[PDB]
Parts: sequence; structure tokens; C-alpha cells
Amino acid sequence: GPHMATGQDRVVALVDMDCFFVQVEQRQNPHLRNKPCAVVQYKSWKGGGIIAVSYEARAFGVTRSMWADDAKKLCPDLLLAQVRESRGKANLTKYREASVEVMEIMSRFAVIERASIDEAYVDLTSAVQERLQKLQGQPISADLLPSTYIEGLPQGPTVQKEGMRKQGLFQWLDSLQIDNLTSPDLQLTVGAVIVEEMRAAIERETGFQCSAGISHNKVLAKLACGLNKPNRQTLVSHGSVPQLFSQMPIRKIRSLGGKLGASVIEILGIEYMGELTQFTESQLQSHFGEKNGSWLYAMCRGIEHDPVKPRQLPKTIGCSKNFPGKTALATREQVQWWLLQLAQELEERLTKDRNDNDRVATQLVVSIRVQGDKRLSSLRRCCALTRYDAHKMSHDAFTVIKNCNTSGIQTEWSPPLTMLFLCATKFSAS
DNA sequence: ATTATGACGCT
DNA sequence: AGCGTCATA
Ligand SMILES: [Ca+2]
Ligand SMILES: [Mn+2]
Repeated sequence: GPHMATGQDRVVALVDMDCFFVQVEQRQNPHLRNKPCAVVQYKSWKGGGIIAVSYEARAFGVTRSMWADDAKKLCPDLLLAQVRESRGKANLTKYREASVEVMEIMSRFAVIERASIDEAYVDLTSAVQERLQKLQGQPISADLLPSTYIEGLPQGPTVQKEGMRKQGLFQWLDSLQIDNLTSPDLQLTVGAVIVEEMRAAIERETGFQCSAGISHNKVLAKLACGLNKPNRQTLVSHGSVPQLFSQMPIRKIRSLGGKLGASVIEILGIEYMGELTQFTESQLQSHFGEKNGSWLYAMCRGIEHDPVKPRQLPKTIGCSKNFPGKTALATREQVQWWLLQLAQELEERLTKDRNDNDRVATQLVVSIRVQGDKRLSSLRRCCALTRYDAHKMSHDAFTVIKNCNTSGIQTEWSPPLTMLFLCATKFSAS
């Protein structure tokens, strides 16, 4: 009891931009602001595929991975912004550059781990200790947490949402013991103060709104972030975990949304995260392996130790294109033309990366899919990447994959290719 | 005929 | 190394 770790040593936040590609387009085009709108890629096939949706549009049932023509059936007034096309393919440069804007602001506050194009983890443990010493055991005012929800509160002995938020925050702050600098609840609270400041800086300096979660580890921070979107932040305390997890579907936890999570549910005959506490660590290891079992055993108790890695930049730079249905590449020169298109975009991004970040990729990965296959990827081969030249890279890509062709005729390609992928990897300092 | 990515684990 | 899993706009 004295020695049982509680996984409360760190303060971790996850900051996630609201409807990110939509906000990027709304900043650019004021006519889209405060409207049901979505971002789409391509247009010919069923109006294009939606990849981001404003909250106004979500209210009509518009979702990601919906065709625009179908979204227009739910929301006739839906406004659409198209992803840029370059060299015959969608080009995401505008959103990658907006991502860098936000990541650079966050980095002023602390070490961040880039987790996607629109979100990053923050280890706030040191920043919190410093702010605590400035504070001199002075109470934290509700005024410093103007957009913060405390998960699980209010509780016990107003019908409007902002009213409930303040009720919960007051109960939380009323309870706090600001006298103890080592108190995990106090540490989370100060972490939340800092994240309010970070989110205010992001909005001031970019125009973009975001949500955030604050907790003691990455999984809880990610879960917290989702609880009160958009434009709000949520503090999930160690103490809030039993109630939170008691009705939390297992698939909601990061890494459990796929096959492993489905197996936890099936094998154990349970539905909610909290139900995992009734198994021994060895039981969980027996079913799910040493690593997953130990992870699950601690995670269902609110404990996880995965560090926030100090990495602000992506580890790989890749370019890919699908060729679905009848557009599949059936001739050699088709294949070679697109390999060149991909390689030209890759060269452009790599050259920019080398100048910005002082590094060079050393490996080129080539991937394809074949019609009827499998699997998102059918085949993956690597070769050396020694010069940032598209023509060399595309010639090299063709070399490592040309034996995939089962056509006796070398002018034809069989089976037709439904995907091409070029990825640069293994960066070295330059 | 969601598409275009990007990280990490297994063997 | 090559494959598979899981994730995000
Ligand atoms: Ca987001
Ligand atoms: Mn995200």
C-alpha cells in the first residue's frame, strides 16, 4: 500500500486542433467561417472524398470518409474546400506548413512529441514545478482556467453547459490543497493553467482553435482531450479514472481500437476498461503477451509510462497515390510517369526539409499494391537514397519493382497496379 | 472507389 | 529487412 506506484509522477498534455484542415481553409477564406463546411480531395468520383468536417457540418451528420455527394444529401448547404492538386495528385503542403506554425508555438512552452499533423504531446512536469514556485502556495483562481472541465465533477449534494463547467471547476478548486507542492492533483491543475496559456497563444498567433487534455500520461491525456471538444480542455485526475473507466468502451483507448481491443473483449468477455482490473497481470500476459498484458494491467488502473518523446519533426517523408477501379496502371510508361510524379513531389519536400532541418534521408522505400491483393500494401522494397533527384529516385523505384510484373509483354503491366508509394527514411544529420 | 499519410511492433 | 497493426486529416 505504501509501495504501490500510482503513476502520478508526470504531467502530460495532448493538444489537438479542432477540425484542422477546415480551420486552415477558413482562415484563408473568410466566407467559410462559421458555416457547415468540409475539406475534400478530388471531385470527379462522387464529389470527392471528405477528410475534415466543421462542427456545424457534423451537426447534420457529415463525417470523414464520406463522399461529398452523399454529404450534400445530409447537408445541402455544405460548403466545400478542395485540397490542392499538383502533378496529378493531392498535395497536403498547406496543412503541413500550418502544422509547423502550431508546433513551433507549442515548443516555446515545453518539449513536444508530434503525434500527427494536428496534435502533439507535451511533458509539462518541469514547467509545472517552476510555475508552482512562482505561485508561493497562492491559490489558483477559477479565472486562470476559463475553458477547463474537470472530468467527474460536479458531483453529489443550473441546467446550462457553461454553468455546469464552472460548478465542477469550483468543487475541484475548493478541494485543492495548494499547500503541498508534490500533490499530483495540484500539479495537474497548474499543468492546466499552462495549457490554457498555450492554447491562447496558439489562437492569438495563428487564428486556430484547439482542444486539450491534461493528465498523468499520454493515453489519459488523449482520452481527456476528446471529452469536451471543440475549443475546451479537460483535466482527468488519477482519482477520476475508476468512474471514467467503469463505462468506457475498451476500443476508446488508444491502441485498443483495432484487433487487439476486439480480442480483449472477445477473450475476456468484457466491454469496459474498468472490468480489466479483475484479472491478474499474469492472466493478461497469458492472453495478450508479456508487453500488452503488463500494459493493460497498469492502464486499466490509469497508469502508463510511455514517455513523451522529444521529436517535433516527422521521421519519414512519403508520397503515395491510389489508382482505384479502372484507373489501375496497366502499362509500363503509365507506371514510369507516375513514379516520376511522386518522385518530383518527394524531391521538392526533401529539399525543403534539408534546408529547414539540417538533415538528409539515406533510404528510399518503394511500395506498391496489386489489383485483388490483400492488404493495403502488397510489396515493399528498399534501396539506397543518395541524391535528391526525382529522375534517379523514380528510375531506382522502377528497378526494385519491375520484376513484379507477370506480363510476358514488358510494355504491359500485370496485374495492374492500384497503388504507388515512395518514402524517404533513415535521416542523418547534415 | 476514402485517400494520403506516419509511427511502431513482430520475426 | 519486410510485413502487419493502429492511428490521424
Ligand atoms: Ca483535430
Ligand atoms: Mn488529431
